[PDB]
Amino acid sequence: MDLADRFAELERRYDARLGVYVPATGTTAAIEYRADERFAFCCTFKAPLVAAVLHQNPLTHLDKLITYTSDDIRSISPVAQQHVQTGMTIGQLCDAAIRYSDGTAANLLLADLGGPGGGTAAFTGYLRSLGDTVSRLDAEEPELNRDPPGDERDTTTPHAIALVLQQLVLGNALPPDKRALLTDWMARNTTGAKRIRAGFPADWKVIDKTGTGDYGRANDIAVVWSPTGVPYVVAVMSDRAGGGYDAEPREALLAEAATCVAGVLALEH
Repeated sequence: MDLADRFAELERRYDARLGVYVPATGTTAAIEYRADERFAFCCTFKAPLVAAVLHQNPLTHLDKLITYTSDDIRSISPVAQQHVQTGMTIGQLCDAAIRYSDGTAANLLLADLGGPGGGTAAFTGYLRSLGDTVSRLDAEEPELNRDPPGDERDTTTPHAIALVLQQLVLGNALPPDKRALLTDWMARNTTGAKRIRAGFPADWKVIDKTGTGDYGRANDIAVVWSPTGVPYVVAVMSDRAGGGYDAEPREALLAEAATCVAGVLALEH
C-alpha cells in the first residue's frame, strides 16, 4: 500500500473526486493526487483576491470606507449584511472575505481591483502575474459555485492554487507588512476547523481558506508549520458530482486527506 491507494479509498468511501497537492520541500517530495485536474475555486479564491488588493495599494487604503446597498447583496454575506447601511472599510472587507467567506465582501474587493465589469478578469490577471497560467475566474459570488463538473470556468487545480499560496505566504509576492495581514486573517479564519486543521496535530500552526459549492464541492487551502517552524502548503479539493447539483459536501473527507498528509510530513526517519 502507498499514499495513492489510501486516497483512492477515501474517494470510494465518500463517493467523491479528491485533489491533493503539497509542494516539494528540501526534506520532502511533493504529495499529489489528481493535482492537475480542475476543481472549482469556490471561496478559496478570496485569499489571493485579498493579496491582489494588498499588493496594488498602500496600507492606508485598508482604511478606505466602501459604501454599498442591498442591491449588492446576492450571496451569503454574514458580515456585509450587518453593515449595508453604514459601509465597510477595505480592511474590513478583506477580513470578512477571508474569515467568514463573505460573498459581498469578495464581490466588492473584485470591484476595487478591476472596476464594476472588470473584477474577475483582474483577479485572474493577478494570478497570471504570479505565473499561474492555469486558473481562471469568470463569475462573481454566488454564480462561481454553480458551473457543472468539467466546465473550465471558475476553476483552479490543487497544484496551481498551492503554488500561488506558497508565493503569497512563504515567498516574496507581498512585502512582510502586507504578508502579515494576509497571514493573520487566514490564521483567524472561522470556517476551516473541520477541514485541514482537523487533520493536523494541535502543535502545528495552520492558516487556511475554505470553499464550498454545488455538486458537493468542498475545498481547503492552508499553510502549515511544524512545531519547529518548518512550513508546508496543503491544498485539498473535492467534489461529489454523483449526487447532482445538491450533493452534500463532506468536510470529513478533507480532514481525512489532511490527516494522510500530516502523517507523511510529521512521521520521521
